[PDB]
Amino acid sequence: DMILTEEMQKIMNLIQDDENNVFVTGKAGSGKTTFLKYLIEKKNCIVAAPTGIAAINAGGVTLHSLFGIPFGPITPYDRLEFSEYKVELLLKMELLIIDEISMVRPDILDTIDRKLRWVYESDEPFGGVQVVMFGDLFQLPPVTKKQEREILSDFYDGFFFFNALVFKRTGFHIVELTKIFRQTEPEFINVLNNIRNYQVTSDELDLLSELKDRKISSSYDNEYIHICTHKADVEKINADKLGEQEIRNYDIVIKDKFPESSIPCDLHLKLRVGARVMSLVNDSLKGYYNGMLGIVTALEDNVITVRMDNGRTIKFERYTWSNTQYTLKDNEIVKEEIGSCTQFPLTLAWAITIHKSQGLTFDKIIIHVSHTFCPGQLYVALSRCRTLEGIVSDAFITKQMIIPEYALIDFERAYKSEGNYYGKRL
Repeated sequence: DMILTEEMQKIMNLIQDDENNVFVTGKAGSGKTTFLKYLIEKKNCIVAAPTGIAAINAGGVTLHSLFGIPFGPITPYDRLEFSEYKVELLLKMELLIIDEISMVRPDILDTIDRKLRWVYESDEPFGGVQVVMFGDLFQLPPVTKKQEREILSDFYDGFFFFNALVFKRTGFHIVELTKIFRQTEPEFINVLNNIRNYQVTSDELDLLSELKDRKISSSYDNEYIHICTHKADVEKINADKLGEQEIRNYDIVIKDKFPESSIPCDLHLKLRVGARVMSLVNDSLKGYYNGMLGIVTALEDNVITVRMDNGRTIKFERYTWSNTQYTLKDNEIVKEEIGSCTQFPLTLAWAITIHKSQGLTFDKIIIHVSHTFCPGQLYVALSRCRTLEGIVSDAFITKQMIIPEYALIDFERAYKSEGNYYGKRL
């Protein structure tokens, strides 16, 4: 029963009308995780997400398992091929909540609309199911694959969630959660907005021209976290610094149904005294959050002792994640656990990918710059830090790296100034 901000209350008010679809967007620290739970507990809801890990963290299921969607691009001209229990479950679903919506390739939402119209024997978008989407508009979608682009270009204007064709027959309200439950600094807020919008003056450019720090960016013993685009580089950094001397291994325990690809922790956690680690979950009692950094001080049978950068020492214990699915009983939808996995909620953290650090921020970051940066990617990397002064790069910033994702700037400018709604008005 959190006290809601005005924005949170606005979203609850909009959803009270069952005909309103809503997109909730917010940056790291905007309260989305807790408010999503609040909204779920405050209709028959099913929570779903585009990937196994995201479904596990949202307490829900994957879109592909929920709606029996084959993987790969599907066009509107592709004919679609459900159990008795599933049809009945979907018919009872009054509210579909999709977490990490920016990572949902638009054809997936159209397939879902088509599936729900079939199940409901309805011409209404999504069969009339109310849809609420949680995400971050400037969290970039998975890079478009060759087999996706040629197939989908004939039907889609772009490769962002809101390009789904269903939003020409229906639409959604948009509310941005703008309160950050973390110290922020106004100049940095304004610098990041100007870079995000590619509206820069010498103010932003002079700062970008001086980001390179050969010393800090080549150090791995300074409590900076190295932010990289590719998992291959992160794996190599963490493995290098881990080394092979006095390593201890902690194996995951997986019970019953839990696809390996949905596991949000390490299968084989390998550590040593002095290893840099990050906590993976929020624990108010123990005093750590998802993204907090520290240094291993002791490795025992069931306890990993870590001195966090703030100077607190935490005795980490094994954590258990739950894999759930939805069923009925009697005409109500209930969640039931179908598996779990048990592991210390820690992973090596000399480096981390832009992707695995979605929704996190750090006091000090080293951005590994590359000439393959996609549009808007530099903005995302910068947004991983909490202040201007905590950021260094390993190489000079170029003009092409500031190029933004104009489709996203465009989407935001439109809804901010044309009524906080996208798509077809009811």
